[PDB]
Amino acid sequence: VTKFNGLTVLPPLLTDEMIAQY
Amino acid sequence: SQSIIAYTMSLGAENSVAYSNNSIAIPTNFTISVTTEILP
Repeated sequence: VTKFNGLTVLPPLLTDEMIAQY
Repeated sequence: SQSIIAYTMSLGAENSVAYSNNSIAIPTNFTISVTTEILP
């Protein structure tokens, strides 16, 4: 596969472990 | 007693399917379920 000046990058609810469990 | 707790979420109940080359599951009772769907 292929910032801190007020741009809040939030992680999603389902991470890579929860997609792999699905 | 009751308070907001933090825990790892569960994606469903664990149910291991017992695979077998000489066993099959056939339903004997049916339930007519009515579900709704709302779309704009």
